[PDB]
Order: sequence, then C-alpha cells, then structure tokens
Amino acid sequence: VTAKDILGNSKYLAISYGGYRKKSRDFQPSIEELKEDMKILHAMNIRILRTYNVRLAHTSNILKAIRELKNEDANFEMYMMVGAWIDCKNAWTDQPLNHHEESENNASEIDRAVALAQEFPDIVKVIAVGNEAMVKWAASYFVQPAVILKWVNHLQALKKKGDLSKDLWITSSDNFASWGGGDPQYHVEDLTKLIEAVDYLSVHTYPMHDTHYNPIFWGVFGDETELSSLKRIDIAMNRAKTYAVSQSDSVASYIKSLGINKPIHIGETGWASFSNGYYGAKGSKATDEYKEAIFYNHIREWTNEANMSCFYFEAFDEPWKDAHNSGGSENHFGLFTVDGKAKYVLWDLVDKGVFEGLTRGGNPITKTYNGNKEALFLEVELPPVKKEITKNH
Amino acid sequence: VTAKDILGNSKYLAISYGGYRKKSRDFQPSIEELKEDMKILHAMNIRILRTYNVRLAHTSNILKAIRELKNEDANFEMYMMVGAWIDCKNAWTDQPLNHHEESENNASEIDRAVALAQEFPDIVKVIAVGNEAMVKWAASYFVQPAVILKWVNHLQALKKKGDLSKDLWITSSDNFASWGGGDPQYHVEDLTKLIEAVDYLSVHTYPMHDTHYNPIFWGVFGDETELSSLKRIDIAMNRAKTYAVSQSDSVASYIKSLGINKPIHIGETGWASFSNGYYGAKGSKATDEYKEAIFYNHIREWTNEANMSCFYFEAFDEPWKDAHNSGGSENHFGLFTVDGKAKYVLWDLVDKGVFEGLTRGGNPITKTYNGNKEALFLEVELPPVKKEITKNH
Amino acid sequence: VTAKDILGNSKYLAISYGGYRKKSRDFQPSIEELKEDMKILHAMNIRILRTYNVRLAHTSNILKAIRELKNEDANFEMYMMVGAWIDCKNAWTDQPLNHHEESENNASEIDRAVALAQEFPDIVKVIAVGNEAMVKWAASYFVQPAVILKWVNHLQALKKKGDLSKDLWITSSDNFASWGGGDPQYHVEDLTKLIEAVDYLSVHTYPMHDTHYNPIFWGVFGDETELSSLKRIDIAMNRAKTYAVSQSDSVASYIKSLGINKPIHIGETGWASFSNGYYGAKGSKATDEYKEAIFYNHIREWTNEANMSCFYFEAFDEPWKDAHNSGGSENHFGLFTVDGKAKYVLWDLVDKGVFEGLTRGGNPITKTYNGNKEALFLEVELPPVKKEITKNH
Ligand SMILES: [Ca+2]
Repeated sequence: VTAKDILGNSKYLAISYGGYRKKSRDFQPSIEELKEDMKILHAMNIRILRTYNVRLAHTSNILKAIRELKNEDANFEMYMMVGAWIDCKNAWTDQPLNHHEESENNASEIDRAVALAQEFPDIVKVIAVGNEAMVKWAASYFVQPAVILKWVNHLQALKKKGDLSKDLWITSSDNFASWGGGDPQYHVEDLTKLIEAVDYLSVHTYPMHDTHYNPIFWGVFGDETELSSLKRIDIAMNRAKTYAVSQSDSVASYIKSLGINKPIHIGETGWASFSNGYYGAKGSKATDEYKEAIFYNHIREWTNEANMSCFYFEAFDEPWKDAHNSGGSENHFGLFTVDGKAKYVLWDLVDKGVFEGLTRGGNPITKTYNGNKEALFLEVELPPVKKEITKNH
Repeated sequence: VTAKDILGNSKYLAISYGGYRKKSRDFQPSIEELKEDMKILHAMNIRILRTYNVRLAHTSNILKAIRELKNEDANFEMYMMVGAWIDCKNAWTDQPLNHHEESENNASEIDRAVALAQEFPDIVKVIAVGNEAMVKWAASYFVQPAVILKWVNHLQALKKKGDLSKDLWITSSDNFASWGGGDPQYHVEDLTKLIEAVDYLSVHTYPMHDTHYNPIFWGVFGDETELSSLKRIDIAMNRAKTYAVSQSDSVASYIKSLGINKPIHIGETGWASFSNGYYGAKGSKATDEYKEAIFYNHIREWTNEANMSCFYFEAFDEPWKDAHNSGGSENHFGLFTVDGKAKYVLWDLVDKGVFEGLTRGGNPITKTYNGNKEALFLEVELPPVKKEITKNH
Repeated sequence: VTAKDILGNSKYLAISYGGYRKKSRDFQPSIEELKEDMKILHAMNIRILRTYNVRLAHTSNILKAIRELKNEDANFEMYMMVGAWIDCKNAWTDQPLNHHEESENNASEIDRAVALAQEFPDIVKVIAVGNEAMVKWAASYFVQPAVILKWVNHLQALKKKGDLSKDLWITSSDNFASWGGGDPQYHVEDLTKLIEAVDYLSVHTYPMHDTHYNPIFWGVFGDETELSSLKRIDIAMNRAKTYAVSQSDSVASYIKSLGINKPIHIGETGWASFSNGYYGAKGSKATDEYKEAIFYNHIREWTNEANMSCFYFEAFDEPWKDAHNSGGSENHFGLFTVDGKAKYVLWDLVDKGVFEGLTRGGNPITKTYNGNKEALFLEVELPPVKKEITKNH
C-alpha cells in the first residue's frame, strides 16, 4: 500500500523505465504500447517503476496505462516513483546558463507532479525532486542544493496541510557525490537541510562509467592472469559491484556524521550491453550482455540483502538517448532490446515461460543470440590486464 | 616401405617436428625425451616427420630414438624427411652476406645428411636440400636456385652411382613463390632445371602470416556482420584455407606451363594459437586454439582429398624460436603445449583415450582449458570487420 | 556514326554510367528511370556512355531506353560502349581462385554482348572485353592477358565472318599498367598480341587513389605555403592532372616501342566528392566537390586537345558500390547526387537552364549547397604540406 512498505522489500522489485521506441521522444508511445511494457515487467516481478519528467506526456500516459490494467485485472499491481525534472536558469535554451538560479519552469513541473500524485494516489508512492540535478558535472542544467530543498519543502508542506497523503514519500534522485559521499565541496549547509527534509535518499552509482573515468578497480590484476577466463570475469565484475557498494556506503557514512538517520535506496545504476566509444571494444571492454547480467544479479543480491530498492537502469533499450549514434552505450542499458528480445540476463526467464503470450510491437519475447551462449561468449572480451603496485603494509 | 608409397597417402599423416623443450637449442633433448614424443605422435596416426638441419645432434637423435622404438616394438613405424640446411656465403657471421655465393659449410651438411640416410635407410625416405633457402625475403641466408640445383644434382648422382637407394626421394622445401607460384622474378632457367631434378616439390604456404602482410582475404566482410559469430569465424577461416589452396595450385600451374609433371606436397603450413605481435589481440586477431583447430582440419581435408602430404607446423610448441619473447607466435605453433597439454584441436582425441598411459616430461596428456569450450571462446576474438567494395560484374 | 568517328571527337563527350539508385543492384532501375538519366546526360552534351556487364538486366534496359527516346525524338542521339565482364576461375564463389584459368561463364557473357550489339547496332559502337580484368591487384577476379586476347580475337573473327559490323570497335578497358605503362612484369608476349588485336586501347588512370597509394605528387610543397589558398589548390590539382597524363603517355610509349600504332582513349578516371577513409579529412584531403570540378575540367581540356574520349567516372553517385558504408568514396564519384542534385562541377550549367523541365525520381535538378560557394569552401580542406628536398641539378 505505502512507500515505507514497498521500498527495501524484495517482494516489490524496482526498475527505471522508459517506453519510447524511436530515436526521438517526439514519437510518444501510445497507451496500448505502454500496457505491453507493463505486462512484461509485471510478469518479471517488477512492482515499482521510476520516471524522469512530467513535462512530456509519457509519465501521465504510464499512469493511465497502469490504471486501465488495474481495471481489467484486480490483481494487477504496479507502483510509481514520479520524477519532477529540475533545471537551472536558461537550461536547454541558447541563453547563458546560471547554475545559481533556478528555471522559471520548475514551479509548473512541480505542480504537474502534484496533480498526478493526486489523480493516481493508488499508484504514485514517491515524488523525486530532480534527477542528478545537483551533480556539478551535469553542465547542461545543474542547480544548487538550495533549489532542491525549496521544492522538497514545498512538497512536505503540501503533505502537512493535507493536499497530499501523509504516506507519500519525497526524495531527490542524485549521484552519490551530490548526497555527500564524494568531494567535500558538496558539504554545504543547504545539503544538510535537504538530507533532513527528504523522507529518504535516492542514490546513483555507476561503476560501468568509471571503468573509463576512474579505472583503478577495473581489470585483471597480477596472479589473476593464471586463472580461467570465466573466473577472471567473475572477479573483475565482483570488484565493480563492491565499488558501487562503497559509493552507497560513503553516503551512509556522511549522513551518520551529521547525526541523521534516513533510509538510502539505489535510484539508478546499470551496465550497458554495447558501446562503440569508451566502454566497449575500443576502450575499457566493459559492455556486453554477459557482464550486464553479472552486474544486474550482483546488484540484486546486494540490494535485497541490504533491504534497498534498486531502480535498475533500465527495462528496455531506448534509442533516443544517443540519437545520432546507435552504437552509443546510452542506447543499450535495457534488459530487453527495443524489439522485445530478452538479453542474456533474462534468458532463464524466457525458458521458464514467464513471458508466454506477451508481445512488444507484435514480437514475442525471444532470446537474443537464439539463446546460444557460445555465440555470445565469442563476442565477449576480457577486461584489460593491469599490474598492481604492492605497498609496504 | 618407399617415399612414393608414403607421400600423398592418408594412412601416413605427416607433421613438422622439433623436440626441444627449452628456450635454447643448446639444451638438446635426450633420446628418452624424443621417444616420449614419438610415442605421442604415433598414437595420433602420424607416420612421417620432417626435420630442418643435420648440424646439431637433434635429427641424428630422433633417428636413434625411432630405431630403439622399432627394436622394442615390431609394429612401430615412423619415417623421416631429413632437412639439410643450406646457407649463402657468410650467413650467421659478422661478415658481408653474398646471396650469389654459397656457404663453405654446405658440403659437410650434405655429407652428414647422406651418412644418416645410409645408417637409417629404413626410416629416412626423403632428403630436402634447403628450407626456404631460395625465398628472397629470407635475408639472413638465402641462395640462388643454382646452389639448390647443385646439391640436388649431387644427391641424384649418388643415387645413380648406388651410394643411396634409388627409391630415396630428393626435394627442396620452400615457399610457393620460390617454386614459381608468385612473382615472376623467380622464373629463371636454374629454377626450371631444379624442378626437373627433384623427385617432387615441397611447398610452403602461410595464410596466418598473410592476415598481416597481405590481408585482403582476411576479415568479416559486408553482409557477414549480420551472421552469427560462429558463422563469421567459419567463413573467414574458409577463406584462409582457400588462400593456401590457391598458392599451392599456382605452383602446379607454373610447372604445367613448363611441360613438367611432378608431384607437389605441402612441406609447411600452420596457424599459431597465440601472438603478442601482429597476429593476435594487438593485430589481425588470427591466433587462438579454436582458429588453429579450424585451419588444421581444413588443411587435413584438403590435402587428403588432393593426395598430398602435409607436414603440418608443428607437433609441439617450441619456445626457443622467439627466445626473448615467450608470447611471440613462433613459440605457439604446436598442436600440444611445451608441457604436453593437448590444445583444442586434439581435445577429441584425449577423450577417446588415444594418449592414455603416455607422458611428456612426467605429465599426462591433458586438455588445455580443462576441456572447457566456454572458457576458450571467451579468449577468442573475431576477425576485424572490413569494407567490401562491390564490383560491377 | 561509327566508333572511329565518335572516339576522340569533342562533339561526342563520353561518360561512365550506372543508373542504380539503391544500395543493391538487386534493385534494377526501370526503363522509365533510365530515360530520366539519358535526358539529363543528353542535355549536358554527353553522346556516348560506358557500361560494365551484360549479366544483369541493366545494360540491356539502357539500350531499350535509348531506343524508346530515339523513337520519341528523331534528333536524340546516344551511343554505347558495352562492357562484357571477364572473370578468372571461381571468382565470386567460396572455391579457390585460379588466376591462370578463366571462368566457365565468360563464354555466355560474350554471347550476350554480341546479341546486344546485333539487336542495337545503331547505338552499340564498342565492345570492351573486361574491366580491369588484367590488373594484378584486382584480387577477386583478374585473368592473364591470354584470356582477354582469346575473346578479343573471337569478336574480331565474328566481324570478319559478317556476324558483326566491320565498323564495330573491340577493346579491353584496363589500368595503365595492364596495358604496359607501369611495372614491366606485364610486358609478356600475350599482351603484345592483345595490343595488336584490339581496335584501340581503353586506359584507366586514377590520381585520386594515388593521393594515398603513391603520394609523391600530392601536396603543398616548399614555397607554395606562401601562396594564396586558391592557388595552392590549383597547383596541387594541376600536378594530379599531369600525373594522369604521364600514365596515359607511358602506355603510348610502350606501344611505340613495340612498333604498333593504335589510338588510346581514357576509359576511366574520376575524383570523388567525399571520403570517410583514406581520401578525405581522415587521410589525403583529396575528396570534395571543388577538387572534383577542377579535376573534371582539367581532364576534359587535356582529352579534347589530345583527341581522346574520356569516359569520366561517373554520371551519378551509385550507393551500392560501398553498400555498408555510405561515406565510402566509391559512392561519391558522380557529377550528380543520387537525388539528382548537381555538384559544384555542374552548377554553371544549372544556371544556364540546361536541365530546365528535367527531373530525377520526381526531383528537379538543383544545385548542391544551394549554390553557395562560401558554404562549399568552408568544407574543403587544403592538401597536406610536404617536405621538398632540392636536388643538385
Ligand atoms: Ca619485380
């Protein structure tokens, strides 16, 4: 029934979701198309999904779709974490950006989020104020924590005064460093107040990206060369998992140091199945369906043992994200392909019949590579070999 | 019994052999060590082997080893193609090379070859005058065809006079181009006389090397990108086989144009299982145990259907060949590892029990990768993708 | 009008032609589509075209199209050089190539070429036996000159016997080196006989390609750096023209040395307007519409002053030639784009109204870049700067 009951409870697995099927978000998916996705995710035991803005129709249409499916079937159950997108002044225009001022359009985006939580209170269990909106590298739109605090407080006040349910949880979904787990430049009074104001912290961590941008944890190191190729991948991927755990834990340590006790949940993490830039064959050798599956399963095990939700990125490949370059890793974060093929990670579920009778865009849910593990393994590369310096410890 | 009976007869499979186990040929293998190898090869249906010089003790010791095994077991059968190494003047010294004069040491090398054919006429069926000794790129030692002709004619004269068996076959083992199948620069009078003088032509062809030095045949081309990874390798490797066939056939065409009918046999070809230079991960993606197996089997099928012997390169990895770089492809041409592990190509024979009871240096004959095909496939890379131009044919 | 009247006569400008509009030749253009092209070329003063094979329907359909247009308009005039494609044994199969034997399919290709010259003797003025079929780098299909000679002689015998007009000219269209103007490896008896058997020599020369493969002529050298950009391009492009002239003249010198007098015509040369490989921004800086125009005009001036035809490559961009890579230079040799836009070279003619009322695939003949020379010039790069050594002459 409530966010407190759902989050951290492995009977309600979370996922990040977008239902766009073409190279532009101008092509909005229809309610019928979104219902296809909902049925597929529901069959997999996904019970809560996450969304990014309320400016385009997409989020509103997902709620309509879920409502229709709940009317068709009284046992159908899907919940939503609704994202209200937050911008700095002049974001997405040709005018000079100001990261110390807010977009005049944040107010109406918060208003539209509120309206949706009110029309669909049986589905909407969380509002997230911003998506990576405080991280200092989000050059196109980032804001100061004072702006997120402002809107989180606005939402907490609407709950106090009775315009929103007292059980509706408010958060902001952001990088670990924005929540205080990294550079101490972020450790400002406004962040402390924000950590007080939210009901929980939605934290993002991305080892896959750091296989390029901070690669110290990524490789085959020393004696590992003498191990089996299978074992080398297992060990390397385990380091990737532990790296994420460290970043999450760093946020927990920060909040403990402020004398604040709040739940932490993973709002975003993922590992793409293909890259023609930094993360694939021409760079760090991270991206393929096998390593994606390993990462997904490690993240599930960790989060279910720690009682954290993980809104894993992402349900379906979304080819609008790097529109002019289809091989870009942004287009390959799905557990399924755009056409509804199940990647290695979900082959086991296809075999058990979990998606029987279900369709995406006319296609049945088929295994990628025709379920041929050997054909996948030929395409998989090993992580790069590195040498380790021994410290005199 | 005779070379004419053995060559081109698939009941007598050929191989190129060296028994050195260390990074220098100064460490001669013992007779006991060589017997280990002979037993292994014999178990595999190898019945004739090839050797490169008679200067070091190695070839003489192999003959001693085979003799001991034939005394122990009346059904043991192994034959030898003995290589007499030919040099140009000042080869392997610090004096100026002269490729139009011969080394003074050739004479005694030919004498030693003759002495061995005489002491072991039941084993030695062929003498080869030179190994790639005419090919113009063998900068360290190459000679003109007049010098090979000279020694071939010397050996044919010893046969005529009765000092050697009339059934002993004489050849020279050389690159396809040296035998007239390539640049017409080679098409000189002395080569025509050499082709007349030999009993047969021992021809080398190396697609693996040409994956770097002449790569037009090597890759995944056009529409092939849409095929399965398994199929892509099969197609690419088939082009490699066909390339070798074309080079061998080019020699057959050249001798036919001279009005000469001689048998042709493959004296050398091979595909290494590892390379840290041009042929592996840092270059053409040719070298691994899977592609080696594909090449070996294709060469066996082709040669057995064409009634050619193939002295396939090579039985065992020999780590002295690129002594200062163990990852060099020269050290990885074996069907077995230096420690006696059977590479992918022979896994099937290990499972049938062909090598049971047999040992190399104390080790039983084990499968590489623990016989785990998946582990191998992770290490295998695909050939590079290439541009296909369509001609208006 | 006879081949003798047409070739070398600037009242009958020549061009290489294909009418394919899609990325595969499986999509044959219709007779209606081909008529569109013929009208466009005719408006430009093109009076003879060249074709590459008579296996696919394309060449036959061009003849049908020209015939229809001659029936519609008694002043319409278009002639054809018909290419009979010649292959070596196993070309375009997965079997081993043999460049010393011929394809079993050559005979019927020659038969189909003779049938077309017979059904359309008012249009077909030349048969060309082969297209680059002797050049030793055409690895996929090349043949020995004996094979071309065989079929040229066959055709000359059909003319003698009266099955073909005595005024029909026979040739082979090939690289300057194949005709004896380069490596003397080509200087064999069968070539001399071929030079005697043909009515003329159709010679190909490609400076554009040599800006990568033999770049000694290509660049901005020494003092030229101080010159205007406009002038640096003019000087460099003049060297490209003179390079082609030298290659053509080298063929003329070779036939003179044999005491043979035959006309020489340029069967193929061209300069692509775009390249994403060796010839554009990522390599030699050759390819753009400005340098193409300069080359085209230089080749026209040279050929018209020397009384040579130039079957310039090519009328329209043909995107099937490098099907899997649309930025490949093979797809950009047109004077027009696939959509019927006139590249820089023909802007002047669009302005004079030469193509008024004419259409390709529904589109009028428009200028590329909207006829904005400045917009073109921004995209054009200068040739690379090179080291000039002064000799002591
Ligand atoms: Ca030469």
